[PDB]
Amino acid sequence: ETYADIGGLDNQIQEIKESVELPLTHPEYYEEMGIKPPKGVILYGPPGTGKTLLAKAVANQTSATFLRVVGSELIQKYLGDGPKLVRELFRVAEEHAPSIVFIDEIDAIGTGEREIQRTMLELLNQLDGFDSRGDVKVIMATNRIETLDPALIRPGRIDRKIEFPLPDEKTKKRIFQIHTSRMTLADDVTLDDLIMAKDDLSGADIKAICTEAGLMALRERRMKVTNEDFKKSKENVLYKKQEG
Amino acid sequence: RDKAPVQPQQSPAAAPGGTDEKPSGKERRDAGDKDKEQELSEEDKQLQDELYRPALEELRRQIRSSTTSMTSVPKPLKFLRPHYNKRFAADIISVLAMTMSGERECLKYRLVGAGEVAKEWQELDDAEKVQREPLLTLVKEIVPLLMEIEQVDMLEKDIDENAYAKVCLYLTSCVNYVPEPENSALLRCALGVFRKFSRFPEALRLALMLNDMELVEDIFTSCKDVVMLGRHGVFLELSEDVEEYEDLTEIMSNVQLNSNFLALARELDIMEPKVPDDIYKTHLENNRFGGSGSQVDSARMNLASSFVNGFVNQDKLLTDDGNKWLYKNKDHGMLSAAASLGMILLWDVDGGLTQIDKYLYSSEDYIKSGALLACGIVNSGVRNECDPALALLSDYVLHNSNTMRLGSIFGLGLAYNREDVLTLLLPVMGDSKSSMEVAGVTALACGMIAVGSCNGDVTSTILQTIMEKSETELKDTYARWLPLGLGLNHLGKGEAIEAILAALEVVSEPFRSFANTLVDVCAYAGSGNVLKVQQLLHICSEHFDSKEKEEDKDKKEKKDKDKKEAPADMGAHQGVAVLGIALIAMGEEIGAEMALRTFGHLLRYGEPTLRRAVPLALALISVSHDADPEVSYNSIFAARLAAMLRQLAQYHAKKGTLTLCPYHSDRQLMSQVAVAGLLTVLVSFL
Repeated sequence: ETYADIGGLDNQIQEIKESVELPLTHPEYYEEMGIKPPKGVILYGPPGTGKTLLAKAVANQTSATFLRVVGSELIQKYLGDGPKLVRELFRVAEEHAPSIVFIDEIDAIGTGEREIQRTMLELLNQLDGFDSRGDVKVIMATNRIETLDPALIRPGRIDRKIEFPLPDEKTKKRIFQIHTSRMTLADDVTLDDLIMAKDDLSGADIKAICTEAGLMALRERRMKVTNEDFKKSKENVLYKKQEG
Repeated sequence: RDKAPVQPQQSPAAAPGGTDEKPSGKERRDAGDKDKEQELSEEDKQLQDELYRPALEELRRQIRSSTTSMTSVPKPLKFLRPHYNKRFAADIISVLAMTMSGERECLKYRLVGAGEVAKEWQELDDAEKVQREPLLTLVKEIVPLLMEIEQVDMLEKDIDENAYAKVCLYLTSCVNYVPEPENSALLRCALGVFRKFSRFPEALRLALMLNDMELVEDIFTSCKDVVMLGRHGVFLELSEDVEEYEDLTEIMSNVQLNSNFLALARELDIMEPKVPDDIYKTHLENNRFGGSGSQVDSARMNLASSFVNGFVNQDKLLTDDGNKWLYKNKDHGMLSAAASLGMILLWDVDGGLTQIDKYLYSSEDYIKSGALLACGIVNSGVRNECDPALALLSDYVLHNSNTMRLGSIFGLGLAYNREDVLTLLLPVMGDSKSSMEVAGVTALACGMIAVGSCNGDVTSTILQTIMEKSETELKDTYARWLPLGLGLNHLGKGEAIEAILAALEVVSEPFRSFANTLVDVCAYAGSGNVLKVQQLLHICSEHFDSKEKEEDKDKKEKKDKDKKEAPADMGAHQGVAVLGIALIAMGEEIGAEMALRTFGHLLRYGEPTLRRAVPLALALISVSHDADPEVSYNSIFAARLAAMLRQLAQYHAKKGTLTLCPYHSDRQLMSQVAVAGLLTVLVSFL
């Protein structure tokens, strides 16, 4: 799962590649310009689930320090300490300057409640660079671009924004091609009904049925993918999210 | 099927019942039985019973080998005289004969030390040559020459499988766990099967480990018969040691058959193509000479600038940036800066004379001494600058030819059991000048000359320097750098008796006992000698605070190949120099995340010895993640040694003895700045 493994959006992934791989890397075309917009790009996707967004943010994992603050889950599951956790992540990001701060599944306003507004306004104040400079990049990702309030736009996006097209079975075709690039299975497995089986799904539950397809197919001690065991294991995922 | 009709057939002692019941067991032996052979409790009485007795012995060893037995399995087969690609043959031959002959060769090989084990072992050899399971029956038949006729009996068609796989993992595991007397059989039998086969460079590695003179001639007539050239000349001249390049240059001084074996064997063809290849494909920026050559001051950062300058050989601007740069420097800075023009010109043998001739016979002693050192550094095969410096040699108190003896004996030692310089080095060691670097570059000179000898030597060279070493127990630095050359002459492994002789005569007061543990350091290049590991842990708690540094420092040389075990818990100790032992034990490898993880903790220290020792290994282990630790050094510092050495790392960022000697001799930098004249001439830095 690298930046060159997925297809159909190579321009959209070389835009974030050439955009967030600009600072601290390839310095011959970085210091002569002297712009340095330390804001980073903002990702989104109607499918979301972190699989496509993680497939876009995986470009930084090539050569960099691993650091990903996925969502505000730890902000709401803990006591109302406020922005001091973001200050600790920002000072360890200061001590870890060759990094890229990535945020996935932003569920601050999408999901006490009055503290989310003040920790989001203070999060905006610290993210804008009130007492900082172009040290680390910030990439924001979520399930809907409309979840970001207009407050988080003008001082939260000054670098670049992108648009994610509908899957149209091409992101699903490339994701399924990657999931079938390592396993051994013929073309007897119908693609359309399984990539569009429930309503639509890019990579998450097809990765799940690939995991329980390798395991469930390993239960029969045969590496071949039976035409009835794959859909027989698919009935569990199709039935799970529809019964309750 | 059920055992109701066939189970009571083994109870009677009738001969026909055996001669027809046993073939039925041979027919049903393809799957063994319906169960785990629980008939032993009923057929165990047939042990004392004996026409077709080999079949009864085969069934007995089949069931005893089937349920459990450790010694009684191969006896019915060594007494049976076996007689009379299938599943049955794979079952009773592959695993039952693999483990069977494995425990027979194990019990007989470890018990006594006949022809039965040879016939069974060759029968399993051919049967597994038919079964064609690689490295498994081999890895089982390693420890039981037998291996010679085994490999030359098996290496007929499969070349890259047994050679690449068996020689790769069995070479790594052979140098890791297998002792030396079997590794020599790997080298001779591999010399045979690799001499008869292709892939010469692995046989050249066999010449690196064997250190033989016939292998280079056989690989020169065999590589000459089958004709790239410059590459095998490069790692040919770099792979060869001090012995076989002078023996090679004398046999090729004899015949050479093409003039190209001395053309390549001379230091002109490994260096003449590099200049256009280095200048063309690379383009270095000038901001390092301008910046790193601009923030230098205090007459020590300028020494770091003579280091950056000297170790630059494209651009030659900082080399010829005006004059007075050498005059403003110090005396030892006049030695290092005088040798800088020699370190920047390890090319263009024609122009070396007309470039170094400017500083020759100048008005200053250090300019001409460092100029002769420059003439010794620029080349290693010209040997035409010896006479004007080595000729006179008559000082006897202080005269210039002593520093010219440093540069000329040291540079000639880098250029080189030749007596044409050792006979002149006898009055050098017999002089015993108060200058430490005299016996420094003399002991290191004769040491680097004497590495790679046939089982070393205990002649009047090391005997003379030991008698004259113990003659005067003053200036213990002599008792520190003399064991360097001693241990250099101790090379020649193969269970030589030099360690025992040194253990008999050298054992004295802890200075020559420190020499003894230095002989223990250089005497353990590597083998299966776990006694050195339990002895390492036992002696690791010694009160002497230097044999821990050197003897514990030997860890980076003993286990230098299996780097998975090199990281240890030395950092958790409380010794004053154990963090230096692990810090130097890091080395100069590719610098994985574990190494930089150790440098993250070793970088922050309060004493200037560790803060000065950390940038050398930090920049040698990594040749947007290189200058970041240097920025960390800027955050720690912002003394003189930390700034000069941190700039030395600023430019250092971007089993041959030549790459193992210089730093091991450099382990005594915690002294006067007199050593800094020898600090910049390290030859291990590529």
